[PDB]
Amino acid sequence: TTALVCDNGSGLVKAGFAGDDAPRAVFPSIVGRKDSYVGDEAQSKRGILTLKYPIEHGIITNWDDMEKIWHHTFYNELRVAPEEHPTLLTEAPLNPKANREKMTQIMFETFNVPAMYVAIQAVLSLYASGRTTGIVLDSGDGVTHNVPIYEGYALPHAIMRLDLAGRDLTDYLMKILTERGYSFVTTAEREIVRDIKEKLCYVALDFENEMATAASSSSLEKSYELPDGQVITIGNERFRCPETLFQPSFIGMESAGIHETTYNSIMKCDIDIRKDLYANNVMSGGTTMYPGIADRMQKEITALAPSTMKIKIIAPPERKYSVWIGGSILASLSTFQQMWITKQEYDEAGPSIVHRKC
Amino acid sequence: AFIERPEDFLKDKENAIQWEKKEAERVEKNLDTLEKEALELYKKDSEQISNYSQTRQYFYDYQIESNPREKEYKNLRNAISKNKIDKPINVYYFESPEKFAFNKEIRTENQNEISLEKFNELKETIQDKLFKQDGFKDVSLYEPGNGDEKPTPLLIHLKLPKNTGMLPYINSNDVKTLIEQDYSIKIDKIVRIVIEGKQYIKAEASIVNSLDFKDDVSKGDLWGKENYSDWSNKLTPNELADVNDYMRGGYTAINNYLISNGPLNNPNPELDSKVNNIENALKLTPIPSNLIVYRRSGPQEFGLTLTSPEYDFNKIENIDAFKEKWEGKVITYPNFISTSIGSVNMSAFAKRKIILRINIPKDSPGAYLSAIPGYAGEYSVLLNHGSKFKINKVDSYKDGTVTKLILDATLIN
Ligand SMILES: NC(=O)c1ccc[n+]([C@@H]2O[C@H](COP(=O)([O-])OP(=O)(O)OC[C@H]3O[C@@H](n4cnc5c(N)ncnc54)[C@H](O)[C@@H]3O)[C@@H](O)[C@H]2O)c1
Ligand SMILES: Nc1ncnc2c1ncn2[C@@H]1O[C@H](COP(=O)(O)OP(=O)(O)OP(=O)(O)O)[C@@H](O)[C@H]1O
Ligand SMILES: C/C1=C/C(=O)O[C@@H]2C[C@@H](CC[C@H](C)/C=C/C=C/CC1)O[C@@](O)([C@@H]1CSC(=O)N1)C2
Ligand SMILES: [Ca+2]
Repeated sequence: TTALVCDNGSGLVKAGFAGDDAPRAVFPSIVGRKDSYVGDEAQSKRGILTLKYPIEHGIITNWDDMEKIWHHTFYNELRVAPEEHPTLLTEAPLNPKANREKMTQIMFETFNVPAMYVAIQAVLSLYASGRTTGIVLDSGDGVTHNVPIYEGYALPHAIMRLDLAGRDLTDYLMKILTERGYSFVTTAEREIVRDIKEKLCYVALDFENEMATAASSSSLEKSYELPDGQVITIGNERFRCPETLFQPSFIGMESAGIHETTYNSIMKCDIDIRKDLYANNVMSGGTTMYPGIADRMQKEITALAPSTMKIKIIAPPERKYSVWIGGSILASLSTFQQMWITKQEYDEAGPSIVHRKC
Repeated sequence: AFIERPEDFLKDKENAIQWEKKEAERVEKNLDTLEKEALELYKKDSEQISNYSQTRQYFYDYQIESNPREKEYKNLRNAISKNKIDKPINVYYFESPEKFAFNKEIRTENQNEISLEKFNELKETIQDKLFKQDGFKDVSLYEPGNGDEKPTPLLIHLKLPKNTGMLPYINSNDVKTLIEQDYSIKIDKIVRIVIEGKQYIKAEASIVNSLDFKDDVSKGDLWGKENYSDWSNKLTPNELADVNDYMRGGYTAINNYLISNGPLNNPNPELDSKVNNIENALKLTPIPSNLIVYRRSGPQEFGLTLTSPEYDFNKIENIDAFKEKWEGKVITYPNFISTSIGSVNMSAFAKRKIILRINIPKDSPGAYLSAIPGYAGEYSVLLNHGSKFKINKVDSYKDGTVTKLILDATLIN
């Protein structure tokens, strides 16, 4: 009778109970390679096994491994039986139809859930802040999307996707710290640098200015203690790292940056709703957590938009779990209860029921 | 004069002008006020209007839609495409040799003769090539002769087929003829002639039509769905498994294996199997018409990187060096290679500077992948591994402040 909310991402699974304010469990979206090894227990070995990420750029790419992730979620993380709980899953924007059908089949045929639903991650994050209209920048470990939503409906023809997110930023920080004279190259060192990134990086308001400052001042320097006690220094790498979101050429990519994809997305929407989108830019996901990112986005979008445009970036402190929180609220709503796909409906209609109801 | 026009007026300038004058008077009866306005603006600003008509398709869809120049372009194009000829006609016009990738003077304007050396150079350069033509162009129905204006040493003598749109009109004292080029030119033969005491090259040219959707991605998608809904059901389960694996991101492993010559260096029977099935899938419904496709290339396909000084095409010398290395050359992709039916810029490759514009002959191996549900947003055509492309001509254009390159190419195997 308590519903489950499982927000499955490229790097992390956020899972818990509908009605709770936060996910009970947050664990890595990895399998070690029947049987199986998952999460931090997929760190049974990085040896006889190596780590495998079944969700790539927000899309499930290995169904056997994802079954292991979901097994671990129910039995090991939440300690519930899937047969006893309706289960809300999340999906990426533009998740292929066959993908959501397969999610549905697995939930009903493998896990025997009494009911389930699949919700778009960006729509849930918008909803967490009490909105049904706005444009979401959702940026995680593996993928970033701009998703414009009008009165509860995502607008698929205007959705932008960049395969540039937190893991790429981590890898870039490893490279430029190594160029500074350190050496960060191994999988364990990647985790350390992810930690450095999450604690010390920020987005500069004026990048070329910030580069001049750092060049002729020590005032942007910060220190960080490695696990073995060595304390290292980090300087302009602090803001060069997340600058990559605005300038993807930093890691060799020739795509638009996140400010330009936000603008492109708005420009693909009907002219009549564009002002609503500009006034309701919402940020979601771990890679939107950088100090200075909301200000920098304001400034970049201001330079692109008409000079009369009113622009508001909304970046809640809880953004890291905005998707999950939105799912928790949604699954708790009285008017949502009619929307669950029941096991009976699955038996009557098969996996394509997911298109009719979700 | 006969009661019926010839297919070629040749040097009969007086009948050509009189006939086209009657034709201008007749078509005036079929142009609405907006079309007549379009024509008047063209007379006043032809060079810029023609320039816009050649490169308007390469920008973001919303940039194209917001450009006020679209009104003149669409209205003038409507005016032209509406007077279609009911049998072939031959036309005459001068080009810079650079247009056909001959980046030298054939002779100077003060020279009267053309060396056998230059004639042969030109011949070798414009031999065995389809050259893509775009935009508005004024042509003549008769061959320029004594006392006609002759701005270059290269005269094109072009046969246009039945149903070609042509707009006869009068510009003050002169009778003119407007077309919108939307085809490729083949130069069947060149000959040296003399007009008024100077040697000119006369190029005997004909056209090859291809479907080119340019920025009309909806039309291209309709066409693709129309021709490839079937295909997705025609695949063995092996083929369908193997192509979704490829599309679902397997392409990177499969293509690196091909590029690294893995089949020979380090055979992997599983991958070879995948390569084989994907190839057979692309032969299942061959490309059903001549078709133009577009690819935004990474610089690594042309031996450059983001930080190569030579990738700065805002410097003319880097464009010249690029042409010296690639123009007229044939390139080969050991990998399967993706292209689009659309020419519009997109977020994912917004900053890529090298655009391949590829003529695909009818019956080539290939598939419109965006008929297969799941990934429509690319309007993609997948080409077979080991494809060879002849680069006919390199053009350049400005996208904001950034100079980008358009590689007019043809699939030759
Ligand atoms: N590039 C386009 O215009 C285009 C068009 C339609 C669809 N797509 C889609 O985009 C995705 C693929 O992206 P892509 O085509 O940019 O990546 P790709 O796989 O074609 O290229 C990856 C990288 O390898 C380089 N490369 C490819 N072939 C090479 C060769 N033979 N020699 C040297 N370098 C080579 C590229 O420059 C790039 O840096 C697919 O999903 C595809 O369907 C792209
Ligand atoms: N405070 C922080 N500052 C910067 N980055 C952070 C912070 N906290 C987490 N991250 C990064 O955010 C990413 C995880 O966020 P999230 O859980 O939203 O992504 P995901 O859902 O696993 O991936 P995706 O949404 O791309 O499929 C990781 O790359 C992590 O390093
Ligand atoms: C606190 C924490 C946050 C996190 O987001 O981890 C996720 C998951 C993690 C799995 C791989 C490692 C070895 C096992 C880790 C257990 C991790 C929980 C780690 O791989 C990431 O680190 C990648 C690599 S580096 C980066 O930028 N993303 C993202
Ligand atoms: Ca996510």
